[PDB]
Amino acid sequence: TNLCPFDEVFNATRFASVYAWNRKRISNCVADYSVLYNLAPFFTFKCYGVSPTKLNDLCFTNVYADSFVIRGDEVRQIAPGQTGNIADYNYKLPDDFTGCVIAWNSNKLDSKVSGNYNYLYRLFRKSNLKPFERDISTEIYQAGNKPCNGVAGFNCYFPLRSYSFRPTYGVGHQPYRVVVLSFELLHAPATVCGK
Amino acid sequence: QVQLVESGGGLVQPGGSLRLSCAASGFTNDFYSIAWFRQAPGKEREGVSWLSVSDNTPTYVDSVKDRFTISRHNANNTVYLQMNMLKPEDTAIYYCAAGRFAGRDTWPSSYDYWGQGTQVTVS
Amino acid sequence: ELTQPPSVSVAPGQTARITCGGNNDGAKSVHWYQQKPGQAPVLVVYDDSDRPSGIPERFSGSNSGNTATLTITRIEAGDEADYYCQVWDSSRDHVFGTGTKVTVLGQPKANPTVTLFPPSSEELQANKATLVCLISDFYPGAVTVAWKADSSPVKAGVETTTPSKQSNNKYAASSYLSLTPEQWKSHRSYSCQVTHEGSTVEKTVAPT
Amino acid sequence: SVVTQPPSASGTPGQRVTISCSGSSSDIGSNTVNWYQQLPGTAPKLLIYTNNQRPSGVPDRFSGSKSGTSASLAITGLQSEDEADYFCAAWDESLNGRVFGGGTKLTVLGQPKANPTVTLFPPSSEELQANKATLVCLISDFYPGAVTVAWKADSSPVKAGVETTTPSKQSNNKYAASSYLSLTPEQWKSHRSYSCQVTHEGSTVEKTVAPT
Amino acid sequence: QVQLVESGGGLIQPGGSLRLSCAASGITVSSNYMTWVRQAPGKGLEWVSLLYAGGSAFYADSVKGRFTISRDNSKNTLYLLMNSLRVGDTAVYYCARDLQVYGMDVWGQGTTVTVSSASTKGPSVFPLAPSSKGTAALGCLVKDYFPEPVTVSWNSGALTSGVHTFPAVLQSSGLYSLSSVVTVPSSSLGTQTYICNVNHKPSNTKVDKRVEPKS
Amino acid sequence: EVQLVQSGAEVKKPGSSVKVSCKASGGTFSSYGISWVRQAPGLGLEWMGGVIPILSAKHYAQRFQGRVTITADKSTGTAYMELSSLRSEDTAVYYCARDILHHDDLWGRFYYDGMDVWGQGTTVTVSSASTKGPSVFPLAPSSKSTSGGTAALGCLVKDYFPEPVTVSWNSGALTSGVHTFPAVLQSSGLYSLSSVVTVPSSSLGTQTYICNVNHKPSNTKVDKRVEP
Ligand SMILES: *[C@@H]1O[C@H](CO)[C@@H](O)[C@H](O)[C@H]1NC(C)=O
Repeated sequence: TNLCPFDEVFNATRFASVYAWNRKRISNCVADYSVLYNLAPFFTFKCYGVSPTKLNDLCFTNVYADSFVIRGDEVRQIAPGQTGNIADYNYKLPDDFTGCVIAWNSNKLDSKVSGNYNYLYRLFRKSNLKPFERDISTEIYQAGNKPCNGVAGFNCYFPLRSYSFRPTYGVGHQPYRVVVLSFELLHAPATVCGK
Repeated sequence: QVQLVESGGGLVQPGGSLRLSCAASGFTNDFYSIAWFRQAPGKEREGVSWLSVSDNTPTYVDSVKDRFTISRHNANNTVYLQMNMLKPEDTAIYYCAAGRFAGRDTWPSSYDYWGQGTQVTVS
Repeated sequence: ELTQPPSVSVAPGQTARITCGGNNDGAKSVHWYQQKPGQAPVLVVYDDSDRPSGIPERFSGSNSGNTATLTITRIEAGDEADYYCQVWDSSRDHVFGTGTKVTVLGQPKANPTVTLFPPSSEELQANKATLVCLISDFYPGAVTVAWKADSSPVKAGVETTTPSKQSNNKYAASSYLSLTPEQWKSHRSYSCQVTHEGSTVEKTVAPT
Repeated sequence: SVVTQPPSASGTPGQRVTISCSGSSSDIGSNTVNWYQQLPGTAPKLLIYTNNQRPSGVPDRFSGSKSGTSASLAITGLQSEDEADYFCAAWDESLNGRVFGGGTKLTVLGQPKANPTVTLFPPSSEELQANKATLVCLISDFYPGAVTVAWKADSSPVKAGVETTTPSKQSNNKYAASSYLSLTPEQWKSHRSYSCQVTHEGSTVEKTVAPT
Repeated sequence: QVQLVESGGGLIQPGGSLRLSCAASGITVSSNYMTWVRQAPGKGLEWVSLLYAGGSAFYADSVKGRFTISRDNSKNTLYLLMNSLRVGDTAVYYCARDLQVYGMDVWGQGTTVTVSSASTKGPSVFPLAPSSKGTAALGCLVKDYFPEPVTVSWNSGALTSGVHTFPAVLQSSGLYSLSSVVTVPSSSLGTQTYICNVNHKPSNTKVDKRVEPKS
Repeated sequence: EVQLVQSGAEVKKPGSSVKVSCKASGGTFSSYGISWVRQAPGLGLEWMGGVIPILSAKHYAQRFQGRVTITADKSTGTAYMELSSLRSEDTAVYYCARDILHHDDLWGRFYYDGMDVWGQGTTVTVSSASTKGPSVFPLAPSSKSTSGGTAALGCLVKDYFPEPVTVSWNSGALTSGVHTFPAVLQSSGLYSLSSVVTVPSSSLGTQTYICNVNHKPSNTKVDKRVEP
């Protein structure tokens, strides 16, 4: 009677940057629902394709827990059919996404008075990301006609930038920890039930 | 197509009550959620109450917990916000918003459908 | 919603400071652009304080709190242009300031000559009414025009030129208020208020 | 602080040595560890950078290793120029910044026992005419650079008015130090003699001066 | 080098369509944040649209549903399709390469787009009577004409010194209006006759209007 | 190949602030971070903070968090480090070095992984006392400083502030046998050093020995004759 390790994802001490989002593969365990919506007025909670009150009555093949951090103005991009610097170049959700999105203000954890520049995001990419694609590439982005050859110069810029989470910023700029739960159901034996 | 019709505001004394109503139109099914945002003088839009329709699950911020009640009447597809024991803090323009999801958000930009605000003054 | 002062006036060789205000100006970066007359803008300052290659060290930026600042040291006549700030913050849209004209003083300060005309009796019979406010002989070439009904602000129906260099190197401008004959006869007086670097000149006409 | 190094280390020339570096989860738990070599007086230089990568100009005698929460630096075929300070450092995240070790001084055995040369100067008549008195004891040409200085008034020790410098490496790789004893012109004339005792490696050399 | 050459501007009737081009040199459009920015005649800068390197497009609220940004990788050119135009859209349109954090470095020379009515209409001339309250200023209101310019003389050119004909406004209706004033001594208002001679060559309008004090 | 030249040494009063520069030859910023590390006399190294120009990013060490500023003007290609509200314990040599960057892709972070090229360091001293010229006294030779026909004579440079003081003998004509000792920091906050030279005892009656003390902070030069 192994319980699904949901505490390791929400109560994790450090989240990953958005461009290298972490995914915890959860299966063969006793799930739960209550905490999900019942909990308390904590954060954002949006489900797509499934109802939270019905999660306890459904069995799934695998449940994927994606966790990362972005700023406030970008939480709306973690949703099916969204565009933007986060949705197109960091973490894209499919149009037929079946799952829920959870995001809370973690200004008290991930923002320092001198700026917490450890959290990074991708700024330049030649094409859009497919759903559930993780690009950790750090190659010099060629924005011009001449090749870069690993030379940071004109029309050759580094593809990552830092978030600067300072607690004195506006709420649209404060760090937000995001937890995305994907519910998959394919031709397989279902193991992630919650009763 | 989709449209939100708001009503119910007015002037009230501290301690009084008020009932806001939001009528949701061009929705195919019951898979949407309603949120109430109030805009105090000089403040940003802030969520106060949410309802996931398909689940019939309510959520209220702590400052309004026992004073506000949200509910839905099925036939007229209208969500009601019963505001009791009103305080001067509650003075704001209130908006209802809808989104194609089951849940709730603090971010206004996350709701694609908005009604026109109704004025609530408590003094 | 970026707010910039309408104009700055700095003696040649001195230093200018241009402010760019807004709410929650901490996290977002600021960019600055120079637009000489008849030219495309040229990025002069990016990411608060960086100068791109080839741009003089006289320019410099800073940003904190609710105000960013563009600083131009040792000003010459080649700096006479309009300067706009722009925020980087939003990834789906960009907004610009209202622009600031930095007139390099080539002559002493001149206060404007304001002349206001009521609608002609011939225009009123065509069922039209236009208040004509003409401004001339002011230096530097930067003015703002506010209209008044009795003593209440009027915003609709106002058409104002941009300051243009006249013969004696001073500047001229004109402001028009389109009204209906009923609106002109209802109130007791209309006013044209012209402000030029702190000083304010006002003229008033009445339906008689 | 979390990172720890042994204070000193000894090794026979031509043989192998291991310097240990002890850490936690907040530094070596998820971040690489590097090593720096600093000669006394000069500036540190990079020795190892990704647990065990060597920069250009560092020979294969130096080898790094990292296991869990501990790290280690190995020096094979010890040479004289390897006598220096060695620091390990890793990017600890709890504090959001690099943290340096306490350091490890390395001593290569092959050096001899250079005894210190001591010269003691009495207060000049010009300083005494200014109502001041300073005894200057100069110590030079001693290796290894570690000495202890003691002053004696007539037949009794004294610590009041003593100022002593730390040892400093000279040009000939030996060390130097200086000690000063401030006195009043009356304390100088009152006592019969003053002595500067310099103890180096268990042995002491004493110089004595007396008023005119 | 680096060049952003634009084309496709001109005059177009309201509700019409016009497509703008932005030929690029040295900079690859398909791998850059490319934007369009228009500047109304004598106003500030207003960002219009953008195109991501990945294909996502975003527009301003004032052009949403009416404007469309596209590109052609073979021709290395940025395009801006404009439908259902109005006079509010009349501006000089620029195309530039966005570097986001590093701002918009390279800009195009800009093409001009003029949207209004059309024609060759004549102005309505109204006298600006001198006020009854040592010098006095009287003039002529040359209202609603297109296109520029008009010539204003006084007393068939016999009055020149003191005359000040101001530059014309471009009303939101697309029509022009100006005023020409002459500041004369107060003592001559009753003994002298003042007549402005307004000529509009394109409509061949020749208006002579007397300016008498208001009764 | 590039070099990092920092600003000259600094002496400040408690409460003031110091700003150390660090020139980066050309485009050193490209794929290279910069760290600021200080070292107190006889103590270990202490990371203060850093910056990454390609990421437009910078971090600070807990200890100095709230009293430090690190800037990087990319047009000039150089970095700065300003420490305010200085205390006596801040007396140290402040170093500036380029850090080779490591990419931890597992956690999506970018931190410094060793600093190969170093600056020459900047000495910063913080003491409450103010400027004062030294009192130079001669250390005369006698039979007690003589050993084997060679004599040791010197000069005492006492009570000066701040560093440095340069000493020469006979306007530079005498160099061999000279040993100028590092200054001691007295409890009063003033410095004092000594400079001695060993000469043949036979030259005492034939050669005149003068030590040239130079304390540029006080604009004082002292030429002290040393006689038996
Ligand atoms: C972590 O679990 C605790 C219960 O031990 C709970 O109170 C808390 O809300 C959890 N953290 C988050 C971020 O949900």
